[PDB]
Amino acid sequence: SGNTGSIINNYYMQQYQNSMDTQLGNDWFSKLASSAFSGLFGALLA
Amino acid sequence: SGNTGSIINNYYMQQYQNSMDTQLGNDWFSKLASSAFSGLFGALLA
Amino acid sequence: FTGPTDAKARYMIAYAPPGMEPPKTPEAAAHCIHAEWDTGLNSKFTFSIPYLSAADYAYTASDTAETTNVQGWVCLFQITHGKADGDALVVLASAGKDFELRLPVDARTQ
Amino acid sequence: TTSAGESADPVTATVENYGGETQVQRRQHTDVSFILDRFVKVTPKDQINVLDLMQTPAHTLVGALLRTATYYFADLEVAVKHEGNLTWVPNGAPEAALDNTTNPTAYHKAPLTRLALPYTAPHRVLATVYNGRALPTSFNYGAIKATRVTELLYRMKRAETYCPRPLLAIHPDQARHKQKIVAP
Amino acid sequence: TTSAGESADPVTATVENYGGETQVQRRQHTDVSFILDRFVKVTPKDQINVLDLMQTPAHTLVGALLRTATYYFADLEVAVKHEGNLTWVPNGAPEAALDNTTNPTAYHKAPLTRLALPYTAPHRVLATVYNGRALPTSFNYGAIKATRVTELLYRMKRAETYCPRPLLAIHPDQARHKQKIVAP
Amino acid sequence: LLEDRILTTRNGHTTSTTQSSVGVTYGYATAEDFVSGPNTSGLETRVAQAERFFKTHLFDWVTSDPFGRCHLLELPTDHKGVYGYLTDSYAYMRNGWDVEVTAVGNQFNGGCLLVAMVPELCSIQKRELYQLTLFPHQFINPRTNMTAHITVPFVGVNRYDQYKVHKPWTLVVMVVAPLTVNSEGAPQIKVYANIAPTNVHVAGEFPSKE
Amino acid sequence: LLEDRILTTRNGHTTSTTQSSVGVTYGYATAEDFVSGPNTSGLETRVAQAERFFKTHLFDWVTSDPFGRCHLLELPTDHKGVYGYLTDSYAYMRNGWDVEVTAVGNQFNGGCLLVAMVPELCSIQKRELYQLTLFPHQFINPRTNMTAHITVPFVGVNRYDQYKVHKPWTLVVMVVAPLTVNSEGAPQIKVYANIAPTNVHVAGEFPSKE
Repeated sequence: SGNTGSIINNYYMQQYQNSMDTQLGNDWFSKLASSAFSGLFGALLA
Repeated sequence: SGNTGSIINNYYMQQYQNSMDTQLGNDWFSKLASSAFSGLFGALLA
Repeated sequence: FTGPTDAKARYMIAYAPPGMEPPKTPEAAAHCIHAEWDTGLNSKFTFSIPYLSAADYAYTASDTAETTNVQGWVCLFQITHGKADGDALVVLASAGKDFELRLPVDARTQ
Repeated sequence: TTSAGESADPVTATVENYGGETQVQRRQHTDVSFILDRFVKVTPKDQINVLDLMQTPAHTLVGALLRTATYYFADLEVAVKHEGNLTWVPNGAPEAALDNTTNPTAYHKAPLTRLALPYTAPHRVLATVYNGRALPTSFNYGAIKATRVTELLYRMKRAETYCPRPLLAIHPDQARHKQKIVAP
Repeated sequence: TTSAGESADPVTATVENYGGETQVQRRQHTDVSFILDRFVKVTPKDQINVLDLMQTPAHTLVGALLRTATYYFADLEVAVKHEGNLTWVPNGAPEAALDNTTNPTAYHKAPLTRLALPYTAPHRVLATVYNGRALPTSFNYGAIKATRVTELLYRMKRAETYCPRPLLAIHPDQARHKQKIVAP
Repeated sequence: LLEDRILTTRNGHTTSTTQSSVGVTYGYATAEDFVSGPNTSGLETRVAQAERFFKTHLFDWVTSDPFGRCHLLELPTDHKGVYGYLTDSYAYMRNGWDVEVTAVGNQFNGGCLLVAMVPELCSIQKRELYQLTLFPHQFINPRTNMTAHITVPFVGVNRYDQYKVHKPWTLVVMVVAPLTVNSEGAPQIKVYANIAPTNVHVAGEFPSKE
Repeated sequence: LLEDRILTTRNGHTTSTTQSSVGVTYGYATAEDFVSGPNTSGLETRVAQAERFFKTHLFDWVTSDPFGRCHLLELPTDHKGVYGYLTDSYAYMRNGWDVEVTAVGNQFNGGCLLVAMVPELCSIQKRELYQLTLFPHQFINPRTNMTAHITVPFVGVNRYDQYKVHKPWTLVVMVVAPLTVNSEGAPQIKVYANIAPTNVHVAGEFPSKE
């Protein structure tokens, strides 16, 4: 999450360091990045 | 690398102590050292 | 491009490096690593400019020592055209795939 | 790499095109979670200081990057070079709530205060810009008070914004902004 | 052990030749990586000090050995007996870059500063002599500043030079240089 | 606005693109005569480094400009870069001019230039000008194309041609149909020429300026 | 008149021969650092055309000529031919000077020059001159050799070195033993130097003199 290179369980329990992200029931920017064509709208020569 | 006689993983993670040497694709002075003949250009006697 | 359909035009993109000062004549420029194109049906077009430098890196900052720039003076020109004078050829900028960035430095910026 | 432009579908281009090869970049550093975990020393305005973020200098790394992605979530790791006993108090809790030792009333040592801080907003997410200088009273990560606080730093944690914003910088003047680097 | 000499192919010789035996030497000490890992206290010239190496006394062990192999690579382990807060800044980073607490701004204790330092040059390798008193502005391992620095030491790490240079010493006068050792 | 046709042609690092494409045409050849000849006795090498585009100007196709103006352009010709230095450090060699000719106005004018790439010559009879339709050549018209392009082979009289004093290739564009600005058409068309020397190898070598 | 030893070394078209051979020696390297680096992003090519011999003069080893005269010769250096034009049309590149050094007198003189090929530098301490025996180097003596030869690799500080303003390679020959004409020996030895730039590739390119 940035700079956490501790080899231990950072001692203090899981439900203690940070606050647990309850669920319900690059995410997207990587989705529209990994899809850019380097092709050619004609046909390469030489 | 000089004087590192620690029995642990020096705590702080691998990608943290030193900067990782990315590859690509005595090294040599030992190569031209380990090849010096103590022979004789004639023939030993006695 | 943004101009009329009665505005057929031609442009150029030269890219020279450190060691000499950039041209002013596509003629002299056609000797760098370039390319030529002309308005059509499809409008946009994105040219990737090469990563060339002694060290695999170099800085983002600069000095009045680097007026000779360690990375070059890219320079765009203009061939010929037709009733295509005063048109709009807007150029944008993204990171190519080869792109990379490192060594975090924070230092007063507004 | 031509294409249609009034369509704005991402249409990049790369080396190979006219020649050359393309490399294996290691952007580890431009990793949003990575380069937001490193403390920002904002002015701890007196004693009763609110763990806000738009208080921070909108020009620092963790500040700037902060002001570039509308939404966001993360936790907190503070620092308080100070006097007395830091008695933090949750979000929503009455201003006055921060005083009773029973509350997390830390006891001074030498010299600041390093503690962990949950993200405690009633909203599933927070923001540096609420269209609803004029931003919500639930937008605070708790609130501290001691009896004299001299250093206020906020190491944001487990970072993760959403949506983007405009990134600009130091308007040069000579098409190339000159400023002394680190020389031999 | 005769041989051709205007050929300079390594042509050593050893004991056995005329007699005697040859032994099992344990040169562990003349190990280049080993005898370069041990701090060198160079003058921390004021506060804004550049992590250069040709600043060090070209007569000390880690200095000398340093000045004997043209190329090289290694990391850093520093020391800073000092005042204020050491706020180091990477290579290339604007002189001015070193000031903002957000940067690695260490907080004083007692008495110096022991921290690790990556080798951060844009070049795949560095040198004490660039044929390109007159050596490159990218040849710096970052740059420190506090508010008064009294002790500057550089424990070079994971050492490894390349290519050699000339090694000479204390020009005697009596074919045998005399200097008091350690006596009972 | 049609069957749709685009195209970019890379030569070394230089790459001309276009949209009013029309195609191309190679004439006479498509190959190259075994450039591993006797006269070069193995002493010949490939220098596909200077193989690429350079710019030179043709005339200016103007309304008046009669039915004949065919601005010539010899190939080889003055080279301020690579290929030129090569001809100054070499005696014997051979290539093949790519040639991708443009002439910008817009899709509203009238008239046509006649592009052609012909070999050994000296000068041409007007009465002959009615048959460029015999050597590598293209036809320009702003109502279909903005670009021409025609890629020429190697002819020479020999396998490895010398250019200090000889130029086998010449490029002409006689105005077959005069230009008409018209109601809303463009004002003038400066015929620009983009060339490139391909599949070329050298043999031979002189001392130096010193 | 011995174990017998001859040798000719071809580089492109140029080929130095010798009879007082003695051998050679490559130092530091024998290879070359993967010249398919990132900074050149595929934009680099092999131009083994200018890879060959050119002549330049060292000093004149004369009897007086003290125990130190080590006429330097930077490498790179002024090129009236290929490799030079290459450096003028290019920014980034890298090679490896072959170097086959001669010094003609005859098999009767005394003394020795000390040939060496060392990288990045500025200037050397006399007290250091006693250790050229550390970098690629040879030893000359008219009673065994007339030629030297030592073939240097690429060191540079980077993969693709620029030479408009930088010269990593320097060549020195300090007189280790003064010269003695003697009874019937030769009169003087002009140390001649034969060099060649090898395994070299370029990347980069500027406009033109125009």
